[PDB]
Amino acid sequence: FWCSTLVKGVIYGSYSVSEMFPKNFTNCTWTLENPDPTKYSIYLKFSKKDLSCSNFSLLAYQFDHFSHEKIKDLLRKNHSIMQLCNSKNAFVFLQYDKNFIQIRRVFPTDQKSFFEFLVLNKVSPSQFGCHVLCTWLESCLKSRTESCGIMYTKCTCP
Amino acid sequence: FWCSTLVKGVIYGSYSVSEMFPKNFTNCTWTLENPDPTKYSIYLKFSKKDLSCSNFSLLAYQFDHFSHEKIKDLLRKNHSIMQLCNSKNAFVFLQYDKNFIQIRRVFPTDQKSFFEFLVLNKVSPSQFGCHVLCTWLESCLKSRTESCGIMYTKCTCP
Amino acid sequence: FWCSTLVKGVIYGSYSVSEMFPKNFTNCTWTLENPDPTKYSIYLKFSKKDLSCSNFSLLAYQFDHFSHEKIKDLLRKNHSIMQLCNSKNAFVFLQYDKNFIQIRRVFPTDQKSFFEFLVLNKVSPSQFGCHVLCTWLESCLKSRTESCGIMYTKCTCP
Amino acid sequence: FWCSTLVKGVIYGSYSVSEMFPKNFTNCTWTLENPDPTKYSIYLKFSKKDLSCSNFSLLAYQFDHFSHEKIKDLLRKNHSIMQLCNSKNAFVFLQYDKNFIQIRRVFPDQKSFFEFLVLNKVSPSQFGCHVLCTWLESCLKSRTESCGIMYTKCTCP
Amino acid sequence: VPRVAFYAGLKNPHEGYEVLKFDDVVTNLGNNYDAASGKFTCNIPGTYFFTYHVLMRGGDGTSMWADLCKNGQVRASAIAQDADQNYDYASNSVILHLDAGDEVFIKLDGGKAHGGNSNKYSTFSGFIIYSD
Amino acid sequence: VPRVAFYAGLKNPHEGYEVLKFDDVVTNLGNNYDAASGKFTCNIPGTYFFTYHVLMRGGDGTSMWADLCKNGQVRASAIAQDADQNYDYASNSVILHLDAGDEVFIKLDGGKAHGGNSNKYSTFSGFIIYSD
Amino acid sequence: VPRVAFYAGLKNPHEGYEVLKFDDVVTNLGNNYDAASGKFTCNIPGTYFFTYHVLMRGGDGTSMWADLCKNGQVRASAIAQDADQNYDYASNSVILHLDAGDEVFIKLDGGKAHGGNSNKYSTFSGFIIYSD
Amino acid sequence: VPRVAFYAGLKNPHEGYEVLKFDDVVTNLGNNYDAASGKFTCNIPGTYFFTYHVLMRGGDGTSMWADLCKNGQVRASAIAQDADQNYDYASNSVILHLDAGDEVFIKLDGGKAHGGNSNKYSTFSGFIIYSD
Amino acid sequence: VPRVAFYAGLKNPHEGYEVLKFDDVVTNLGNNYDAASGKFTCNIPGTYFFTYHVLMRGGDGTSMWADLCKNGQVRASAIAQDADQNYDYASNSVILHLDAGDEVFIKLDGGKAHGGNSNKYSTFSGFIIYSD
Amino acid sequence: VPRVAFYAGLKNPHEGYEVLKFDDVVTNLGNNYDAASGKFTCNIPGTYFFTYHVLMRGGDGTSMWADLCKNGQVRASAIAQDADQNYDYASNSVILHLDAGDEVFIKLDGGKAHGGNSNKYSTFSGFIIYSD
Ligand SMILES: [Ca+2]
Ligand SMILES: [Ca+2]
Ligand SMILES: [Ca+2]
Ligand SMILES: [Ca+2]
Ligand SMILES: [Ca+2]
Ligand SMILES: [Ca+2]
Ligand SMILES: [Ca+2]
Ligand SMILES: [Ca+2]
Repeated sequence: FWCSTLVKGVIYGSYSVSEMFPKNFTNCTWTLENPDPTKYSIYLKFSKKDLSCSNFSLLAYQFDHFSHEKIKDLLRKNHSIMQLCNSKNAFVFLQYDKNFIQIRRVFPTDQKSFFEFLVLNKVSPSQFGCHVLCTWLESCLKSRTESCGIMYTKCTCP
Repeated sequence: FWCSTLVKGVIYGSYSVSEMFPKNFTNCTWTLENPDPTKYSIYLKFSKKDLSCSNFSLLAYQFDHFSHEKIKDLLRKNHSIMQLCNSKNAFVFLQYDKNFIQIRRVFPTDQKSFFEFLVLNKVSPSQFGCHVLCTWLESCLKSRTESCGIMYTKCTCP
Repeated sequence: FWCSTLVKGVIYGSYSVSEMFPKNFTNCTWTLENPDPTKYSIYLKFSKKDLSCSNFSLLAYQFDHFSHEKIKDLLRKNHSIMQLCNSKNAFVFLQYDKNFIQIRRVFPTDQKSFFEFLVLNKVSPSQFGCHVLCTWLESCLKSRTESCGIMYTKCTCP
Repeated sequence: FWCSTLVKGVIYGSYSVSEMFPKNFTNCTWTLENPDPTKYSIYLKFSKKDLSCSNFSLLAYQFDHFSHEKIKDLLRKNHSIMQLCNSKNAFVFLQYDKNFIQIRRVFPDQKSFFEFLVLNKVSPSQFGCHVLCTWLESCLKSRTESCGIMYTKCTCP
Repeated sequence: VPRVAFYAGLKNPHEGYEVLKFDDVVTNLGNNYDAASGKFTCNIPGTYFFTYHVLMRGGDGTSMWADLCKNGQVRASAIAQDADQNYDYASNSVILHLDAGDEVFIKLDGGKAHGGNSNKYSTFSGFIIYSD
Repeated sequence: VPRVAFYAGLKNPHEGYEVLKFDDVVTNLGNNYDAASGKFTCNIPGTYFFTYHVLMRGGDGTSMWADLCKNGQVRASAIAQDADQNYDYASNSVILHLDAGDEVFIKLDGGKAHGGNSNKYSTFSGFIIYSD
Repeated sequence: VPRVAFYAGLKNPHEGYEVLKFDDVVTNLGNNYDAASGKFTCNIPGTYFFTYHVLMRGGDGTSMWADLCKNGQVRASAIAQDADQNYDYASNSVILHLDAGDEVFIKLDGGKAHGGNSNKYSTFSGFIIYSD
Repeated sequence: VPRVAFYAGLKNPHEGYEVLKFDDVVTNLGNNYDAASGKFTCNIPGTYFFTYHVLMRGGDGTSMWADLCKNGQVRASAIAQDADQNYDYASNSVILHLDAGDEVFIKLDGGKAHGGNSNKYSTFSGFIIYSD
Repeated sequence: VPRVAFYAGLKNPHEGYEVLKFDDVVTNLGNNYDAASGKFTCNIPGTYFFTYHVLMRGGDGTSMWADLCKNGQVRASAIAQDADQNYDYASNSVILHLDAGDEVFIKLDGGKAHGGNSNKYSTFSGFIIYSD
Repeated sequence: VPRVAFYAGLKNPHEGYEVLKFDDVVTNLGNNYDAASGKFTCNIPGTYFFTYHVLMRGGDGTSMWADLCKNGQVRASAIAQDADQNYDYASNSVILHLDAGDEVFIKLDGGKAHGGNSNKYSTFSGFIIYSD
């Protein structure tokens, strides 16, 4: 019953939660498939400007054994499933590294929100890739002192 | 709810199925705890002289997280659960080397029955433990040709 | 136009500058090829008994992709090219461990000098090869206090 | 009553049985201590120039519990004790690897010579490798004995 | 006369003692490999050649054992080991005399398998050489 | 009837995102593989078996990606990783159905391959099995 | 047709420069390979596909000492001694044009080759492709 | 007031017989330990509890070369080079009595000492117990 | 005035990425360590000394890490590795300067901890040295 | 006010099921540990921190069991194990609330301990923290 969206083969992606899923659909999930779990890693950066948690909720998790048809089952198992509603700051930078990544928008049973992802080669990152990595690194730095380090990549920049 | 009984601090122990539990309780489990999970190992030895499988059934399973309060859940997960009716001979030898072992007497919803358990070192077993080890090894050895290997320990006896 | 010699199949060898190349040839280059670039390493040895650089120039540099022809090109790139000419002492050793070593004798446009080279199993050097290194290890030390280390080999000897 | 000697802190030492203990004492023992039984190993060496077995007897053993005051008991047990009278060649070599080595001179002399060597099991000293070579060559010059004695990784010209 | 050849890359990771299920079949002449049971029901007796390469799950597990088994007899094995938890191929190539109906399949003996979905890293490929 | 088989060892150190060009050709029947082209051009439709081993350069880099590819679509991949700059092969072996006019070659997905002169540490070898 | 193929594993560990004699022969169709000799003599000239995989075993040798002293005099001495078996695969596969009387074998150029009594880890397998 | 307590981990690897230069100091209360000095110097005479843990890092990289040669002339070469980086902390705790001006240090009496840049695998920590 | 001291052995086995919750508490002076929470709530700001030893699971796994982390910052680590799957202790002792309300706890970063009943094989114990 | 601390390195090689008797008493404040008895008799009630490291004898045995026990109950344990009889520690540390007239002593449960003359390889050190 859940509607799916499989986006794969891209480097950088910026989206709004309204585009992916409307309020008409009760529960749906958005999926990312890292092109190569060995050559590339995922860095996530979002911005929830007055996110509405009362109406719907958002969850994020990693999966590897083609288990997006058993999501509720996974919800019972708690396989690295984390919410982002209680997060203090909007500028969260979750970095992942698994074959598949699923973000579930679930009704309890919208341009203001923004989501962004990047793929980074663990050896030789591209110039633009690292460069925007630095950009949101400085965005995290400017904010308090948040833990913006998160295994700083080899990327070197001013 | 199920009645339980914890036997611990003993070396060589023989009992009976009804002895552990009569036909008054419908479903119960008898639990054995290895005094030392690194130096000691558990050797079981059952003898079923025309056991009544229609009335009730006996199952065996090893656990470690003190989770005998959710046995039915384990029954669904099938965490190395072995039955005692399909066994061909009355002298079938099994080697369980973990921390907690449990035998479940379940009604589907008696001096003939005889059980025995021993604790032995994996390095320096007692001559007493070695001898009795030889006893059951011998019975299996003289059964056909059964697999009385039971990881032939250092115990060497004529 | 340059005259080159491909010497391979020997472990220990001694040469004089006038044998490989006379004054007749303007520019020529002598080549050495490591039998295997993993199991062996190359050690060079020159002795300039008042070698004259005012007449000709001697240079040393390594290559791997068959560049012994585009020598001039390499001059524009400057890939590890040294000169035993500006060697404060006649007995200067250079640790060269690559696929191909090449020595350029070029006129800017003789038994006195002596060149020798050795290859040693970086795992189990022979008694001879280990011994010949010892014969000259102390020689460099006997010199002042020169850097006769060259990462002292694992070869076993006095 | 037995006369003993605590020899410790040396690397290489060459001695004669005469200067060890005199003939006045009936039975005595000499003791050697390894400063570290983990990083160092010991290599004994002796040479009997017409040693008299009818007069005295020489034995060797290794003890680990300050038990040289009751040796007789250990002798009864026979804690891996080697005699050196029946040996064919004067240069018989032994790889003693313990914490304490004891040599017993017992009634039932520059001719007899004794030596010992300590070595780092991983990075032996240059002297040690050199001298390891000395006894090695002499063993061979002796037929062909098994002078391997746990053939050390040390190789020298 | 018989013409049988097959080549299947691994799609999903498999952990524990089990028969790895190779699903991304690229070439399956003769159709003698069923991805469902991860098996090779050899209908045509003769001599077969099977090679297999299995990647180790990076970051989880250190030593994984793999064994190519015909019926219940282990005819070949490999051991991928790396303390730093990096990747390392467990690979082998065998020639077997398969009888009528026997089944050859990979059984991971401890360790964690790694299998790009379409990077076709871990492969299992065989073909018949002679016909009995 | 059709006799097609080739085997070539690598000769020069290749690094980066370039096609490997094996030059030390040892056996070449039918003359379909050009060491200079470093590629195998199929002219006899059928099924082929292509096995390749590529050696990571020692002392430089940690990861080595060798991916066999027929035409423009990658059909196989191989990874070699060693933290302390050791030597580790990035090998694979794939049975492929190549119709007429197909191209197949080992592409290098980053890293530095060894530069064996004639030791033939890195090898590429293939042969046909069946004719279409 | 030639009717030649073989595959064999190794049981007894080997050392030095001696040639590897793969003895545990699984199939030796054509009897041109001697298990004890571990070598292969070509009796039917032609093209032969050969391949070998060997499991290296690293000799155990590791230790370390740490020491605490006040101004120089020893007060605490600790040791760290851990030894494990280094296991990695040295593998390759070639196509050779053999003639009558040619000899093919594996020669160890230094190192240690692990040997399974029946585990079958080190493999050497070959088979003819074409007949001259 | 006693006020003596310190704790520091190791970042740069050390080799030979050199003293360990514990650099990543977390607490250096009392300023009785100096990173540059690498040795705890006593300015308050009393009884101290000291303890140290160090992680061993073997360097016995083991290599193997296999050759496959036709009649003696080499046709294939395979290299297997791998070290398994043995890991075993070496450690102890000691109660020593120290007077004014006494200095204590951790001396590596042979071996390699792994260094964690920020993981702090190896530690060295001490504190005063009683003031003389 | 402060009288805080605690020592707890591990009762139930924990594995995977998970904060260990030592339960068999033998001494809990000050009552600042909840067994279930597996954490130490600092209510008396000062300097603390925490030592910990964890036994790795034998018969399952090869290497396990272990990190003592104040708040989120990892301030210690220990690695226990043995190829024979034998038992080996991951142990470390650290000195911290905790503030008011800061919580320190052991997190297992990969690996299979052990499950002693009353054998108190693995322990975690700490005490305050100085009061701010 | 009470000053109780002690540190004793082992001197004689103990083996079997017997109480370890540390003799190299480097420091002993208050003269509480009797070296001949090998046990620590506490006379001032309080909380005592007792740590102990024992080194397994190499070449003999496979398991080293070190049981720190108060009176008759086992309050701590330690397991050293190596397949190839190398050197490994079986250490532990406990915080105990000892009342008047208590006796604490390491107890070797089977196996053989090392015998270091002055190498102080095996150590046993304790000290009071709080006065009851
Ligand atoms: Ca490897
Ligand atoms: Ca490999
Ligand atoms: Ca790619
Ligand atoms: Ca020392
Ligand atoms: Ca260990
Ligand atoms: Ca070679
Ligand atoms: Ca240890
Ligand atoms: Ca015990």
